[PDB]
Amino acid sequence: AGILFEDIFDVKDIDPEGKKFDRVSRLHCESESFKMDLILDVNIQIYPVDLGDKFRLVIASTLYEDGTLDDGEYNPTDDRPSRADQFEYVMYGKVYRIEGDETSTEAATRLSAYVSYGGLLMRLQGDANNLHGFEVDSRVYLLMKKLAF
Amino acid sequence: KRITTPYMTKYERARVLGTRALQIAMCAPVMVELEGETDPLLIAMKELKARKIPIIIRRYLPDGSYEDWGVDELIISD
Amino acid sequence: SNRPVMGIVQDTLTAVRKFTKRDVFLERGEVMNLLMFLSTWDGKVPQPAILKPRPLWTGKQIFSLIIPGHINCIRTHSTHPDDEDSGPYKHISPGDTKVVVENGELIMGILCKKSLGTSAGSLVHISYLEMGHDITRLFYSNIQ
Amino acid sequence: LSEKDVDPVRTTSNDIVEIFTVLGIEAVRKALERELYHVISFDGSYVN
Amino acid sequence: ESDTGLWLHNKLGATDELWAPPSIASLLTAAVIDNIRLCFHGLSSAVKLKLLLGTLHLPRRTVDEMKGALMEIIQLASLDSDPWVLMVADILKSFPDTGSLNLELEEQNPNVQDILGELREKVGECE
Amino acid sequence: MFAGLQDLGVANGEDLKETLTNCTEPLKAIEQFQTENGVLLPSLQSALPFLDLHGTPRLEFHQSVFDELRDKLLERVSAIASEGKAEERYKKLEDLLEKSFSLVKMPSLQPVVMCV
Amino acid sequence: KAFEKKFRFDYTNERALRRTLQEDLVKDVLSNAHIQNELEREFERMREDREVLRVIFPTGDSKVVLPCNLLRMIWNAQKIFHINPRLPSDLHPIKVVEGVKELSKKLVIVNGDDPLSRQAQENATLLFNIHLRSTLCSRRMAEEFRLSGEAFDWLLGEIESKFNQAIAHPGEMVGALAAQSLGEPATQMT
Amino acid sequence: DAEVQQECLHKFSTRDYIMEPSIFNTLKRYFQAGGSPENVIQLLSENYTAVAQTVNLLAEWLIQTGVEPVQVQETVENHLKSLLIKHFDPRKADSIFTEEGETPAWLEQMIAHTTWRDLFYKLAEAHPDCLMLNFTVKLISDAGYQGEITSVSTACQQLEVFSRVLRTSLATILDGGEENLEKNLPEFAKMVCHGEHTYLFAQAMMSVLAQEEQGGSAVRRIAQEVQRFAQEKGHDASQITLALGTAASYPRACQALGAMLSKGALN
Repeated sequence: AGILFEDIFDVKDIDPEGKKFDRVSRLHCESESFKMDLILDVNIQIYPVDLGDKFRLVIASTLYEDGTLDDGEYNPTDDRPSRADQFEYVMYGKVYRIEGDETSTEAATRLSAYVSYGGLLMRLQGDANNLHGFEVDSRVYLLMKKLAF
Repeated sequence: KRITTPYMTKYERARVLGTRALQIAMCAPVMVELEGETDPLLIAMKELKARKIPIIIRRYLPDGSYEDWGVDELIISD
Repeated sequence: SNRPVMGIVQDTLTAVRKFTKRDVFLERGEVMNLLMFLSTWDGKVPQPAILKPRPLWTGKQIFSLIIPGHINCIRTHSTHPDDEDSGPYKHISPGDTKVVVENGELIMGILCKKSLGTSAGSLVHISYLEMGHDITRLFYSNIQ
Repeated sequence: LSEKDVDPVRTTSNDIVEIFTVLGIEAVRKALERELYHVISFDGSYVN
Repeated sequence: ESDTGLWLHNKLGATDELWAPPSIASLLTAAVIDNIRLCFHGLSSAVKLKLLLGTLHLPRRTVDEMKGALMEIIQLASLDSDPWVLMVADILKSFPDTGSLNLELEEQNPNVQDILGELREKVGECE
Repeated sequence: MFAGLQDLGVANGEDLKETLTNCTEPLKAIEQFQTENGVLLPSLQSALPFLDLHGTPRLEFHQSVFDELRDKLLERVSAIASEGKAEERYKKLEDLLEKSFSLVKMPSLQPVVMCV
Repeated sequence: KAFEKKFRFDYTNERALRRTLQEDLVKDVLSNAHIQNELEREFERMREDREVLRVIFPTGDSKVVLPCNLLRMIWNAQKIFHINPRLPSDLHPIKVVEGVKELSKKLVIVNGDDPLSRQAQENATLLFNIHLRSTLCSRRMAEEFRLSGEAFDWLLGEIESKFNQAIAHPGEMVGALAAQSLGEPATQMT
Repeated sequence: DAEVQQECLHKFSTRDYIMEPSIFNTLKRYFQAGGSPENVIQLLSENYTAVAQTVNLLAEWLIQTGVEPVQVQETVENHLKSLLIKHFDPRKADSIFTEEGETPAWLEQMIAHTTWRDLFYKLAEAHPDCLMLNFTVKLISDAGYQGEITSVSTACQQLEVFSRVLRTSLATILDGGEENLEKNLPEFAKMVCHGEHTYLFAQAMMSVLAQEEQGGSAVRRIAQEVQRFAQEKGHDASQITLALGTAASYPRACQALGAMLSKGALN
């Protein structure tokens, strides 16, 4: 499958420090089941979002259901089944930092995975139990889909 | 019992390449198998890479003593 | 003064600062047009930063192809706030400062003369120290 | 330097000839180096 | 809702903080407490305490509109084994009626009586 | 091997042998004899079980106390060599040698006499 | 206190060691007394170098100029071998100690075995050796960089290669360089 | 009975085995073997190294130097506490308490000491399931030294403990005065505002006393300072304060005051 993390979020806030850039918006979104915070940058111009919106967020290691682990070069002419068929907003980036509440002796209970989609940043901050598919310097898909509920 | 640096100074490399190129330009035999290059600078550079230049550098110490180093003996930077 | 003497100047510098901003997006046609100008390009089109609803690349994503080898460098942008490094968001900059280059790929930050100019430990200086001089010459030409 | 309550260790004089006559040739060398560094790095530049 | 007990425990079960978690009022409404009332005997002491303390921060109109379920939750909190939940329910039972705190802490709380007495003695001693 | 403890009035191995020879029930003799001979620390009586619950012998306990106190005595005799007025410290050293030379041969308390 | 707690590398706590090193190595660094003697000697040398720096550098200005950018090369080593600074590594600290010691012998500025020559060589690379020891510490390699054995060997080779290219080339006209480099900024000051 | 003799000689052959309180039984078993005690006598005369005599000598020697015996006593007690914390086995301790049939005196001996009390507290922390450790904690509580069990800010989540510590800190503040305003008030505020339950109890009790003016202005001042410290920390304590006062009797005005004080602005 290649599903690293999946949950439902609802956007608690938009860019609080002011609109730094015209076409990109900061989203402070918060979870429902696993109770982990999310900081995301989205292209507001082509995928508009508003306050209170809920969406399904599915971080995946690959777009292909069989997990063939594509090389990572743009080949639009591909007829294979993909996850992006049932999602609206899809970005591809790589994870570049994992923090934690590690001590010198005990292990970590809270992690915070940082991923960059070519500039657009996302921090997923939650309990360490759900963040184990994230290894630094690995490619990751976003696969975000707004919910009508 | 040589005491100077085992590396090749940039100035040694420059003068060695120039001299070998001039020699090759005057019908001197080539010490490396040519693959089809005709510019004497390139041939001299290829020889230096192969360490087949038939030149020894005489380094002069301040005290008046000198010591001789074969090009292949001393380390090439490039 | 063990620093570079050649850098990126004038409108090339202005446009590289306007080109690596967070909200710069390119469609496939303009990406192909730009990739036509890389001498060191390997011929592989990078996966777009956005795949749906439209394939869009980003300025940083295109710039990372210019950056030679696997170069690691960290700088700060000219207008980087001082108080940002204290509070939260230290590694996720609200203002897109804190230039970070990892494995020769631009992860975050806006490039200005503090990173592409003639300063100690700038990006071109790191390129000259790590790679040779030929590769840095190619770096200059490709950026321009 | 001989005045009381005056540090005879840190007190300098910005003048190279006077320092040469009072303290010596190594002191004048160090003071000259410091003076050149001050006059060159004053603009904020750097010379190795 | 769909297993609202886990939802309450995970939204509000920040046991590290004994404080009121943010937006406690927004997490509660008529229906939320209406579902809490029949599942008040399964959740932990920390989640219960956070719910009880946040019931104070609810706006007065919201408290008055759905005050019966608040009375039910407070009563079920008074029957709790944890003495803190007993004390908090005793304090809270006076909110739906008037709004000020229940000043009648004297019943079934001898520690409150001891602290009140010795504080009163020290206050009279240092007037 | 108790050459010198006879001067302090300390019951020795020969006394242990004669008590074991003139013993009626072993518990009485052994317990009383070595408990009066044991370290008379009021709180020590509670520490004894916990040491041997894992099976670790209390000999390790006593040897650890011995080694720590040996470090302490070396440090204190060095301090005596360093601190104190000449006359008082010399008189203290003389008296302490006079009352500690009974165990000079023993390698256990040898550093005491040797440093003094 | 901060210098001690950041460079000592205690070998007494066992939870931290298994957090940072593989189990095959924690017993080695816990049992052998020779290893602990080596580590204590390394730390004492580090403290002596600290005092030497403090008498060379009053006013506490730590901005120095040195040949090899050690931290950047450590970052390069981390990224080349995919170190993953989250799992315990396989790097025996005595390997770090011996590697630093044997690297220090190869970076020769003054060539010779004469006592005068040895003293000159030691004084020439004193500052860089101090920096190298303060960076490639066993503890810093064990908790901050997490480099593996292969990465460390590559790093030693890299430092040796980079230093030898910084040596002044004989025949260089340093006088003309100094004169030009002092005159040129003179034209651009008010 | 030859193997019993061999076991006895093996146990005794270790040096310093004479100080073992267990030896009784072992040596008693040797008396059960019927063999010649010559081996036991010779081994025991070879194992003792005068450990108790060493301790007495060390005591007299340290007293002679001039250094007070308090330092060496606390050093010895810390070493003993390290040994007891490291080598504590709950199972055999429980077995001994069950087999003895009566509460030991030696437990009472280490009840009446502070260092041993902290030893027992840290053992119970490390060995919560040790039933004799719980019995020891019960006996410590019985002896009347309940103050040393975790209190102040560490264990203020318990009802009697929190109420007692809050009452003592309030008495300390009131014995403080104007000079003690800057020092003790943050100390009290950080332990009353550690939670909304403790803060709720504190503020309710302040409001109950505030109905009395016979010096209750001091309690009102303490409550106001606690309120402002809580706001400094990040509390939304204005709603709590409105719950304290009669202002909640006017729901419109109380809600408006809550609005302005959560916003913090004059609307």
